[PDB]
Amino acid sequence: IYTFFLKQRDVTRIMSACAQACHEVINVMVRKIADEFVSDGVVAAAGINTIREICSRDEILLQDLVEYKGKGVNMAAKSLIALYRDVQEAKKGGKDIELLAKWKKEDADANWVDVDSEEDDVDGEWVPEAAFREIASAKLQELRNEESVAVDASTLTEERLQKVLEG
Amino acid sequence: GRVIRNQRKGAGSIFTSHTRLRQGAAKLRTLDYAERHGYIRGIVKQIVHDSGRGAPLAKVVFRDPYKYRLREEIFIANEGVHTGQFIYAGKKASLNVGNVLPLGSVPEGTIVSNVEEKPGDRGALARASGNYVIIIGHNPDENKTRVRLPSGAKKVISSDARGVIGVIAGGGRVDKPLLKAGRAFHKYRLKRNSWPKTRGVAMNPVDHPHGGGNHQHIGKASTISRGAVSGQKAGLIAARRTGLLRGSQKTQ
RNA sequence: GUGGCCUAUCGAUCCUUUAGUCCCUCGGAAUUUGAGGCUAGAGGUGCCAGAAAAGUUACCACAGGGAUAACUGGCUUGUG
RNA sequence: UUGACAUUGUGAAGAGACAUAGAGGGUGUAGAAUAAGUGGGAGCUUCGGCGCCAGUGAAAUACCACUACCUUUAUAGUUUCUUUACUUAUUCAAUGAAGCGGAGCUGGAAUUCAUUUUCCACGUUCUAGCAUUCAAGGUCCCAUUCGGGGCUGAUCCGGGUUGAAGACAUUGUCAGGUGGGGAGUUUGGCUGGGGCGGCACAUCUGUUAAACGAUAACGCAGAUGUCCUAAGGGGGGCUCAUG
RNA sequence: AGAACUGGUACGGACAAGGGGAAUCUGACUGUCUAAUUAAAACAUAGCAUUGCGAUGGUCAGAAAGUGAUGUUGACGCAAUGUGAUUUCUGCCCAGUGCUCUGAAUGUCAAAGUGAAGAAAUUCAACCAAGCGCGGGUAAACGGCGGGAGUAACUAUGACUCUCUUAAGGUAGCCAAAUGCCUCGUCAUCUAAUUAGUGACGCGCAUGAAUGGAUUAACGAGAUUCCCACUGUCCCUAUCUA
RNA sequence: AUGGUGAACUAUGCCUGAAUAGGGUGAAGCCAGAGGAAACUCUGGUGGAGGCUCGUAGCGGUUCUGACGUGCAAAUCGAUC
RNA sequence: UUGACCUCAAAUCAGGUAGGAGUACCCGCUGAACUUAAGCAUAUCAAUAAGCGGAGGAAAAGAAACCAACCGGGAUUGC
Repeated sequence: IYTFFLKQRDVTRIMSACAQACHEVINVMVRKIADEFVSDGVVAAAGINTIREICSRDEILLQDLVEYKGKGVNMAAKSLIALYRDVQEAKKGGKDIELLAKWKKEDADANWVDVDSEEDDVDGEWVPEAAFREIASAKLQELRNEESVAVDASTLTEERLQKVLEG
Repeated sequence: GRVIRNQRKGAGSIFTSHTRLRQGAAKLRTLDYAERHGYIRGIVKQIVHDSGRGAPLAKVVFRDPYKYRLREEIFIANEGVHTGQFIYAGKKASLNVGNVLPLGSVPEGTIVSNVEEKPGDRGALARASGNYVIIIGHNPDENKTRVRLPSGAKKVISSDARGVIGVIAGGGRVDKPLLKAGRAFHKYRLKRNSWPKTRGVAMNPVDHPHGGGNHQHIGKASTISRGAVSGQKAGLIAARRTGLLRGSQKTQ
C-alpha cells in the first residue's frame, strides 16, 4: 500500500520515512519489484539495483524479467546529451511523436533524478569528454588513453556506466 | 462427440514420420576416454545443409578406435570454418576458434554445440539440458554451472559436455517477415503439421464454450486451467500477464 | 347454580427425539445394555380428519387437430 | 492433485509445544508490602499463631474454585520435521561391459621439521596429405623352420565399464474438493402460445428493512393464536345516556 | 515497313474471341468445402500480440506398463486461441465473474495414528495435508468506457467545487529567410561607397490544408445506382427452315 | 445398449509416377552511348523473373432460373462465366 | 600349477505332450440397455441377452467345523 498511495510532499516525507524503513528474502523482493514497477510507471536506480539483485539470484519474479526483456542505453545516450549540455531540446527530441515536434515547437522544466535536476538548473542559470566519446562508441580507446595519461586512484582502478555513476 | 482440434494426437497416421527430406539424427557416436576430460578432436568437411530449416550439417565420420570402420555420421556443422578444419580442443593444450570443451574447463563466454547435458554418455537418457554450445558464462564453483538465457529461465547443472564452438545462420530468418507468401503446407510438411491455428466465429456454433454465437465476441475466459479438465483445453493455459513489449530497451 | 341473555370456544400418518410399565423381544438353554411395538408429547405444511413437481435449446424425424384442449385486453376503441 | 500405515532396513540422530500430581514471580499511584476483573467474611487440627490487630482507605492480607501461566526438569514413549558414506529389492541409454576410479615401480611445479599424511598426470591438436591385421624391438621352446605356443609390452583388486539418483519414484482398496470429454435423467397449466432477474401475499407502533413508495417471514425484546384471578353465580337496594 | 493498280466506299469477309468507363458500403488478390436447393461479407495464407516451456517438466491418445506421435526438434524449434496486406492499429481504470500463485497456513479441516470413561459396542475434544477465505498481476481473454477524487451518517443520498482529450457561428502556422522570376524599386540598420548581408508589411509564378466530430490503390462469378454506344423487350402484331 | 465386420467413390497425412495450346505487360543483375567533381540520374537490346493478366483440356458447376423430373440421368445435355 | 554333488542351458534319436469346430444341458470369472415405475436416482428386469476359454460323456455340488431343542439327528441333487 506504500507505493500504492505513494503514487506527494507528505509523500516523500513519510516516503523516505518508511523508505529507509523497508530499506535475502524475495517476497519483499518482488514486492519492491511491482513497487518500482508502477513507480517508473507513473528504486529506479534502486530499481535496476534489485534488478542485478535477482540477476545474481514461474510467477512474478519471472514475468517481471520477461517484461524487462520484452539509465541503461538510454543512460549512455542522454549521457552524451547532458554531456555537451553542461558543456538541448533538439538532442532530447532526437533521443525520444507528433508531440515530439509539438515540443520541437520552466515549461520543459516540469516537463521532463539528481542528474536531471542539476542539468535543468544549470541550463536555466545559463539561459571526461574522453568518457564521452567512449560510451559513445580502438581509435576511441586511442584518444581514450590519450587524454588518459594526458580520486584518480579509484579512477585508474559499461564499466564506464558504473563510472559515470560514481562521477 | 464433437471434439476440438487439440485432441487429435491419438491415431498414428497424420502425425507420424513426414520427413523423407531429411537424413539422420545429430547425437554423437560411441563415447570413450577421449570424448571427455583429456583430449577430443572433431572434424567437418562436407557441410551439407540441414534439411527442413536453416542450418549446416557435416559428415563427421570418426575412424572407430575399436574396429576398422568409418560409419558415415551426419552431425551438426558450424559457420566460420571452410571445407575442412579439424578441431584444436585440448584440455592439457590450449584453446582457439571453434573448439569442443566441457562447461568447466573454460571461462565465461563459451557458445558450444548441442549434444547432451549429462557428464557424457552418447545422448544422455535425458535432454532437459542446453540446446548446444549456446552458453555464456559458467561457474568455477566445483562441477556446478549456472547458465542463463534471455528466454527467462535459470538452470544449475554439471560442467561436462561435448559441444563445439560455432554459429548457425538462423538469426535474421525469423527477423525478416515471410514476404512472398504461399507457406503453410510445404511449410510444415516437415515433421508433422501445426500451423492451422484456426478460427471461425461460427466454426462450431450450438457449442462454443469460449463464447461466440452469431457475433464476434467471446464469453468464458480462454485461460484453461492446467489441472482441472483435459477436455476443455482450447486456447490459453495458465495465464498471468498481458502487455506490449516496445522496441526501446535501455532497462535496468 | 356441568359458566357469561343468545351467537364466537379444532393442530394427520410415516421418519427423528423424549418420558412412562419391570412386562414383551432377547429367534444355540440361561444372564447383563440393546435399533424395531402398545400408551402418552413436541416439531415440518391454517389446500378444512387440514400430503402438489421444476425454472437453458426454432439444430431433425414419426405418430396428430375445425372446441389451436390451454380459463375476461401484452395494442387501437361505437351514439362527442 | 493431497495424506497415514504397509511395501522397506537401521537408531551414534541439531533445535520445540503435550496427554496425572508438588515449590519458584503475580511488583500501576498511595499504604514500608505479593489489595491480580468477580465471589466467599464465622472458619479448618481447637492448649497455643491469624479470627476484625493500629496509620491510610473505592477494593485489606489462612481457607475446597471459572486463571490470562515470563523461564526449566520430569518413568515405559511420541504422527509429520534438513542431514555425508556403506544399500543382495524397482526403473535404466549404450551393450562388440573399450583402455575407468582408489591403491601401486616413477617426473615437474609450490616451501623446509624429516616423506610423500594432500591437489593437475595415464597414445590424434597447422591442412580429407598420412594411419589396422595375435603392435616395430628383447628373454624363454619341437632344430637350424617361408609357421605356431607363455610372460613383459598391456602388472592387480573391484565385476557397481565412460554417465542421473536413491531405502528416492511408479501400481491397488482409502472423507471431501478441480472437470458436461462421455453416458443417463430432467420440460402440467401461469400476460388469447411462449418471450429479464429475484420470488420480500395475511398480525398496532419502533426495530427487523440498504432513508420522502412499497415491502412478507409459526425470527429477536413486553404483551399477543383478542378480553377475565370476579365483568362468575345468588339476595336486597337503586333505575341509565342525550336534550 | 514503305511506294502502285483494281471492285460492291469492298478490307481479322465463315469459324475462334475481354461490351466498356466513372462512385459508396463490405472485403486484400491467388487456393479449398457444403456428393443432391445456399460459391458468400466464412475459413486459410503474409504481419502483429498474449499464455505455456530446463528432460526427475508439460500437452495428446489408451484399461495399464518397460506401448506410440509431438521428438531426424533445443529458446532459431516445439502445442493450443484470437486477429488476417502495408499506412492506420487502447486516453484512463483491476472492486465483481476466470486463470496463475516460489505472496499469506492453524478460522475450518475426514480416516488411520494419538488422548478419557468403559469387562464392551455406539458416540467421541484437540493436532495435520489439500481445497475454500484474503491480496496482487492479467480485460489485443470475456466487461465497463459523458472517466478517475475530496467533502459533520459508523456503512445507505452524491448537491456544490476542482482536474482531464465533457466548450455550436470556421481566426491552424511560416512568409525578400536556401524556397520572391518579376526586383540593382519602398521602409529600417551600417557606410565615402557596397547590385551582397540583417530587420516589417503586401497579391506566395513553384510553401502548408498540424491538431478535430466514424481512412484506401490494384484485383473481382458478392450487392445497389448512373451515363455513352448498341438493341423489334415493350409500344404492337405477323411470316420462314431443320 | 451389447456382440462383429470394410477404404475401388469422397475427405486428410506420408511415400512411389505420368501429364499441363498459343501471347501481351518485361522485375534484379550485366553490356553500349550521353550528362555530372563525387556518393549518381535515363533511353535503346539480351536475359523472362511472378502465390500475375487473357484463354482450351484437366480441375471447377455461379449466371441464361430452359428442356426433363408417373425416376432419358437414384441429379443430365447445350450455351455462358 | 590339477578330477565330483546342487542351481542355471543347448538337438533333426527311442519313448511323450501342446494350439480347435460342433456344442442341448451344466460350471468358474468379468460385464449393459429397453418394459413397469402416485415425476427423476434406489430398486425390479438381472448373479440376464450376446461373446470367450477349459474339463467331462452327464456337469456342478455332495460321505459333515452340516441340520435341531426333539421321540436326539444319519451324505448330495431334483419332482
